[PDB]
Amino acid sequence: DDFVMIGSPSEKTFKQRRTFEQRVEDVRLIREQHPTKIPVIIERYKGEKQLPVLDKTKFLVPDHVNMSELIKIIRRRLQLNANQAFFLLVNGHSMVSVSTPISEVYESEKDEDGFLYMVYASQETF
Repeated sequence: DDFVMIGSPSEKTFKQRRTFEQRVEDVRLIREQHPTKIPVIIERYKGEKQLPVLDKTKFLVPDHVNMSELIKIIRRRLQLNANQAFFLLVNGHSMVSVSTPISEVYESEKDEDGFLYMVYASQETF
């Protein structure tokens, strides 16, 4: 007689929402108009327990920007505590020791579909 835990429907991902073709078609299209901006997908880990949702999912990041400038920008967008724990993984990698600009990461690390995919969470292991 205290608190009941409503189960998420499912916490539905971007690919879950968009089709593989719509995606290659957003990617191509958007990088037609924005050839300096990297098309990126940023999501909250499915088990995430501390950090809120980001308000959007898709982002363009100017290709000169380095990864570590990206983290700062996410903590700001999320309005985070300076003392709150926040990691950002890409193909299983914490991006916090990372020097290169997004463009360098984007060609090497991008999905089949075109987007660069990254996940954030208050931990680095799962």
